[PDB]
Amino acid sequence: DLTAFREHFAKAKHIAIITGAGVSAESGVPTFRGPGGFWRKWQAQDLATPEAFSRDPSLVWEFYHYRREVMRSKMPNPAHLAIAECEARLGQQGRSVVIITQNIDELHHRAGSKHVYEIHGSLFKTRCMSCGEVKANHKSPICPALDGKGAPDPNTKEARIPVELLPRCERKSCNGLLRPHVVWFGETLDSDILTAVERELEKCDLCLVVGTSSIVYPAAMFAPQVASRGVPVAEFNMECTPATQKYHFEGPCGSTLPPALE
Amino acid sequence: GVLKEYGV
Ligand SMILES: [Zn+2]
Repeated sequence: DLTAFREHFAKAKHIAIITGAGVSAESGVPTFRGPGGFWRKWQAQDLATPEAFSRDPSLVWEFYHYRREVMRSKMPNPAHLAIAECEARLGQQGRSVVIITQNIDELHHRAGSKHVYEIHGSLFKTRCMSCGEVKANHKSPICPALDGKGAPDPNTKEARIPVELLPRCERKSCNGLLRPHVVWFGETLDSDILTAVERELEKCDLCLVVGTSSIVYPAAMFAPQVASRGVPVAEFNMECTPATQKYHFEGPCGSTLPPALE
Repeated sequence: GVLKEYGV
């Protein structure tokens, strides 16, 4: 019931919005998980690990370069924009909106959202494997050796770029190999980020879960905590629920969300 | 620290 949701929305002083891959799939952005989610022979699972990076860093960089380069043509969608403009409008009234996103595509930033927690990192940040420094990077191509590489067709030959020529740390005395500042499979989420997220969730009085589910991860971490404070949680996602089923708006969030958040 | 997916 949209009207009942909007009654809560009108009153809410602190809204937490959690976003998953559905909001990024609708911008034309491949996940690489599941059906057709291949890049050359591999799926995300096979590449987004420290073992892949240790054993074939050129291959893993080709994959991330491809993804960075594809983002240039993908644009934020009406769901991302509604979220950003909602934050702006409510912020002017002293009402707080924060976005907690699983997505690494930075589309929320491009849409205009300011208060964003990227819990899985970003395609457009690097971390130095030597000195640990994190730096924003939108350079196209990230380094000359990667220029025009990363083709996704399975019979593409590997670039086999020497490690010295992959993206390097620019504080010249270090010069360490850079990696994407993304959380990989088998790695822990940042504790500092999680403590900030816990504080926001504990203060919020309405929570939305967009393009994922309350019951899958990462949403399953957060949303119980908010529900147990008695706070309404509203899902916007394409997934069905039974009819023998706190709010669920079924469909593409780029349709549902601008209406719900207007 | 929390494994992503829970390491699933
Ligand atoms: Zn460094």
